[PDB]
Amino acid sequence: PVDFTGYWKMLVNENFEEYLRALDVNVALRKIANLLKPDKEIVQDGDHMIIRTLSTFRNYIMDFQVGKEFEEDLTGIDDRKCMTTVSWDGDKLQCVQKGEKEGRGWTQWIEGDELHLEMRVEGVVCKQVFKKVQHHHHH
Ligand SMILES: COc1ccc(S(=O)(=O)N2CCC(O)(CO)CC2)c2c1CCCC2
Repeated sequence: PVDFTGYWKMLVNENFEEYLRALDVNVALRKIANLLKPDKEIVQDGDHMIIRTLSTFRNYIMDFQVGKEFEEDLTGIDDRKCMTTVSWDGDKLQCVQKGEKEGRGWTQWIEGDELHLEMRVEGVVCKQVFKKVQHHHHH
């Protein structure tokens, strides 16, 4: 069984500017966000999953029950809210974010020491890869 618990450091962030543009993030804020290399701190506790995206600019925290649709507040990302469901798809974790934007969601999986995160909106695809790490720092 797949367990995402751990601390993960960003290695690559591919096509993030177009993903942000598709979310209508303003130009000045895209400049800031494109420089960020956030960590992921994940705790999988039964079906309760916490995914913290940690950066020097701000943190974005997801805290949900797998399988249960919830109102996700993305105010700090693109000023939207979505009805979001995160579910298992075999060994992958799928997120569908229903809202104003078509085809918004993400897929997360592990390969070896890598956390893979593919983020999608309106036919744009952004791919991030993080490496599992062990030196922890307070947040
Ligand atoms: C404008 O500032 C942002 C825009 C997008 C992202 S982000 O795309 O890395 N981010 C994590 C993945 C997801 O949760 C997927 O829905 C969206 C939010 C983030 C920020 C600022 C701080 C942390 C991350």
